[PDB]
Amino acid sequence: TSPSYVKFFTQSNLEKLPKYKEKKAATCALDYLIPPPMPKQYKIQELRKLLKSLLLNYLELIGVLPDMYERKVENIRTILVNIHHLLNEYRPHQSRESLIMLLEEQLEYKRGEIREIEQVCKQVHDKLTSIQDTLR
Amino acid sequence: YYYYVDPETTYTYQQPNPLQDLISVYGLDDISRQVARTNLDGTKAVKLRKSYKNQIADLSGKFSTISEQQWREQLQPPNFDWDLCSSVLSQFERSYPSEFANQ
Amino acid sequence: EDALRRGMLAMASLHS
Amino acid sequence: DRLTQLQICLDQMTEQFCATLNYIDKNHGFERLTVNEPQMSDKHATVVPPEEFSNTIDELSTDIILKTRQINKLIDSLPGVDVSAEEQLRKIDMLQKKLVEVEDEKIEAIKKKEKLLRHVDSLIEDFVDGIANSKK
Amino acid sequence: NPLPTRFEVELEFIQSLANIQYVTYLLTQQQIWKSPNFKNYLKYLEYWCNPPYSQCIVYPNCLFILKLLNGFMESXXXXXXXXXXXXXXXXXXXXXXXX
Repeated sequence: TSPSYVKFFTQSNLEKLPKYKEKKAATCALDYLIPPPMPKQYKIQELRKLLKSLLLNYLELIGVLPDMYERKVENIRTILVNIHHLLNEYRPHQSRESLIMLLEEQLEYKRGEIREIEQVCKQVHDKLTSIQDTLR
Repeated sequence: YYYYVDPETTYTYQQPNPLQDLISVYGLDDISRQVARTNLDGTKAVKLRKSYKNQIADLSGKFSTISEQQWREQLQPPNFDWDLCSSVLSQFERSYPSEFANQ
Repeated sequence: EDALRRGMLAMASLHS
Repeated sequence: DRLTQLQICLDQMTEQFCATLNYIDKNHGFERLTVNEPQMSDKHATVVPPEEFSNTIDELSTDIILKTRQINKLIDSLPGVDVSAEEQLRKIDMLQKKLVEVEDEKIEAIKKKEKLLRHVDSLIEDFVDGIANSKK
Repeated sequence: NPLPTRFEVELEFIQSLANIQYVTYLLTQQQIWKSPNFKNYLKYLEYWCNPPYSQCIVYPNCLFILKLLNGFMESXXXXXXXXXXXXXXXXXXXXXXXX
């Protein structure tokens, strides 16, 4: 259903709201009308390493099979998790980079429009001059 | 690198190594010579009945192939009375019973 | 419709 | 794009880690030991010849290497990341300034082109007045 | 979890407007439209579209759908019937873009 606060939104309370704002600026339904407050190089050098280790574990997992394999698969799990950590470090950085790209594109577009109209105007002027050079 | 030969131990090849002729390792070659489909000479070592007819053939009489585990589930010496049993079996009259084959 | 009954809309619209 | 390719390549690395062992753990061959190799009952054994099995081992062993080289090419093809963020923020601000300036320049160019178009218009009404005062 | 807060209650309620069937259930009523209370509440819930209240909005649709309904209550069954077909055309594309 709908929240209970809706029962405090009558036209009379809306008529009493401005003076309650001016009075409170200097507990009730009019407080229900007031909105609530707001609550209170890099990793690329390691990724390679991790990658190189992953294969090295896979070989082990191949070379075991016996009941020893279990122990090995544990280590493998840890490696994969590490990979995920570094990618987490790539989540916000790439976002900012994307913003950069967008802005640059905007700049280029801006100049392109003007350039188009410019060349058109030039052509027009030349054409008229030609006609002039044929009469006198 | 990390997790690279970290369990420093000689996890040797499994002691019952299948790379070895395990039949010859565990000495199961004699029973193999006894129960295999092919004899050591070369002829077919089959001709074994699907039932235990050879061992009832070691006995004598007609034996049509027709409990024990339940006894194994619930396992000291039983009782017996000699005079009462001898008095019980002392009754069999010489008259023939009903119809049952002597096959 | 599950996040409302499992969140706070059910209880907030039920205690009154 | 650049962030998704890493996750795709990783999931492919795991799917190859499993699929590479799946074929060998299901289809393989026996060994002659010292007497014979093939058993009389080969209904559920589906023994494959050692040629296609060896070639399959080579292919499954090659695909992981190809995908790994693709991972190396991708981590080397990613844009230049930095350990700090003041560079990125600075770039963003600069791009904003360039956007404002190029917008203003666009405005000026549009104005000038408008003026020229007004002039050549003026010429055209001159001609129209000419022929109008002429033929009739 | 402990007792809720009016901020989270109003937040989850305005975020519930992203669902199409829920808005359909809210509009196909007969009691909440007799008195000018639910309309003034929906018009009151327009503070989430402005910062810093917009920093907690997870679904961008619920806000704009709210502005549509507040845009429609100013000026019965038929129009209420009219909106969901169109929004239905819009949904799946975004769903494709999400995951």
